[PDB]
Amino acid sequence: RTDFDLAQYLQVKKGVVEAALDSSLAIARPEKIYEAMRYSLLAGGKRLRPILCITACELCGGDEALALPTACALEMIHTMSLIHDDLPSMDNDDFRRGKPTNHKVYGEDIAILAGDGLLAYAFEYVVTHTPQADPQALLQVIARLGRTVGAAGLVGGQVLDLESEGRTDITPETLTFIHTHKTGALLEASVLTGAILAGATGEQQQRLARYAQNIGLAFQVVDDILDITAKAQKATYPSLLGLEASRAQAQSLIDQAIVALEPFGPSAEPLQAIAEYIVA
Amino acid sequence: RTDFDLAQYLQVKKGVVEAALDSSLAIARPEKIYEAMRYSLLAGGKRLRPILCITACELCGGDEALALPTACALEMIHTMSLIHDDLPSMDNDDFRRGKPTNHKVYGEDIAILAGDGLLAYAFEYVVTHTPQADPQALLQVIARLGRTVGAAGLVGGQVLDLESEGRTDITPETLTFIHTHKTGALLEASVLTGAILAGATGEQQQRLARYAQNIGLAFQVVDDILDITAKAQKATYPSLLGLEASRAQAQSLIDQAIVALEPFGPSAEPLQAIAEYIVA
Ligand SMILES: C=C(C)CCOP(=O)(O)OP(=O)(O)O
Ligand SMILES: C=C(C)CCOP(=O)(O)OP(=O)(O)O
Ligand SMILES: [Cl-]
Ligand SMILES: [Cl-]
Ligand SMILES: [Mg+2]
Ligand SMILES: [Mg+2]
Ligand SMILES: [Mg+2]
Ligand SMILES: [Mg+2]
Ligand SMILES: [Mg+2]
Ligand SMILES: [Mg+2]
Ligand SMILES: [Mg+2]
Ligand SMILES: [Mg+2]
Repeated sequence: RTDFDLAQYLQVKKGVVEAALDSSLAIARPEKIYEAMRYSLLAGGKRLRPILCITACELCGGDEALALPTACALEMIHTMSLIHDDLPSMDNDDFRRGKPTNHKVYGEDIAILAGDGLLAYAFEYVVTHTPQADPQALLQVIARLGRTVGAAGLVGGQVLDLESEGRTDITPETLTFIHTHKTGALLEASVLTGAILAGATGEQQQRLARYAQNIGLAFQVVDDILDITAKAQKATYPSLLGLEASRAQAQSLIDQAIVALEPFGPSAEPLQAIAEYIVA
Repeated sequence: RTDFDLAQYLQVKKGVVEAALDSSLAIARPEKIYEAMRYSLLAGGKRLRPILCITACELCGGDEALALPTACALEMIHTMSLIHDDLPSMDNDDFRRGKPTNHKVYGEDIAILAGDGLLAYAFEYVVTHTPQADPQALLQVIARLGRTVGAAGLVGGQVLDLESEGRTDITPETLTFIHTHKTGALLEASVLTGAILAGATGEQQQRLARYAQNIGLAFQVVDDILDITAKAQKATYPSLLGLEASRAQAQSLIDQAIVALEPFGPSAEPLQAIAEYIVA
């Protein structure tokens, strides 16, 4: 094969990642916590975040071997956030991607604990499996991951989302504020941890952060568009802006994400193709 | 003052720690997650783990400035484990150290998320606030903390404890297995992260790990002794061994913890005094 095909590029990275994730949890005593963690971690899905991490690392002159442990850690973090999000105390989903939810399968106590275990393991895994990284770079990755997950990132976003339920004062700005924390921080971490591992400059990181923020929002706008075209109220992009402006804003976010990476040269084409996919 | 007094030694370290913890969480948007985290982190208590970390770091030729960020991270981890332990899905305690429990005060959703935030912040805080550490040492601390919290440590211990409820086959060995994960891993991490920061040898670390494991078990034996002298059934040390053997085993654990540190010379006296306290 001589030409770039996104579907096949992703297929190959998804396989490498799902093999690494499988490897990463050898069942030990107590077997149940490993069964519960494996249930959610190996449940499949797009594996976008690890793939973004590997992709951004390669973009910046790193390789898959350097990025794969961080890539896994990002998926462990993503999975923990899903396990916790599904809980009766939160969304109370009985199903996820056509499969029953962790707490329905093992109980709420085990689900809460499998989430905690995956978050812990993320940090252990990055350090124990990346001895070839520059130590100052790995520590910057650890700092970034801790910042991404907590009050200033993902957990901050979950609280901002809870605070939005049954309110009549949500604006496009406050909805964007929710999404930039809830999902944007982890997408940004996914491309910036890859770049940081490869030794990327502050200037290169700022472009990747713009890309990541814009693809994150674009995903959430398109999602809202698909919802409205297909529990207290919650305002969405189309409910606040109308469908015409929602659609133009999604296109414009994807355009700015693609332009943001143009100065990396053709090495950026895979990340640009991921952005285009969101609006195809 | 010319002589060592444990009560005053602890008072001084507890003050430095509670000031650092207070400092570590400046309220920002969304204020609620910072209020919820601060509620549990600043609720007081013995601050044993941070104090052990600072103490073991000083024992090994480090200082309080080197250890304080890790010391805080250990208390953040401890607090997260308490917030999660108290949840309706777990122990369902409405109170803790005479104060209402995080989920009663903010809700289960916020409590779950404040726990996640504190666990995340632990890792961020260690890296961002310890630039003077040797980078390979800090990464070993991060690895140790991730390993301590997860399936092989604290979360493993919580699952082993859940698995013990209403069983008739618990032995002193299986009760010890629960406690070495549930509390022993984090006490061990508390003295080993301090020692690792100060550049301690593998040989010195092994003595500190023996000390930490023995003071951890001694605490749990004495606790069971005090319970039985003062929900499905749960076997305890006195219910399995009798009170005479329980008491001899607590004394013997404390003796082995003190002997384990004798080869450090008099620098070990503070850690030895902490051990003696457990049985006084
Ligand atoms: C923080 C994250 C990404 C957890 C899932 O958030 P959502 O609430 O958007 O997910 P669904 O329940 O809609 O699947
Ligand atoms: C893992 C830890 C240390 C959480 C508290 O455990 P416990 O179940 O022993 O604590 P209490 O509810 O008895 O306070
Ligand atoms: Cl460039
Ligand atoms: Cl020595
Ligand atoms: Mg949800
Ligand atoms: Mg959900
Ligand atoms: Mg939406
Ligand atoms: Mg181009
Ligand atoms: Mg308990
Ligand atoms: Mg409890
Ligand atoms: Mg007990
Ligand atoms: Mg002595």
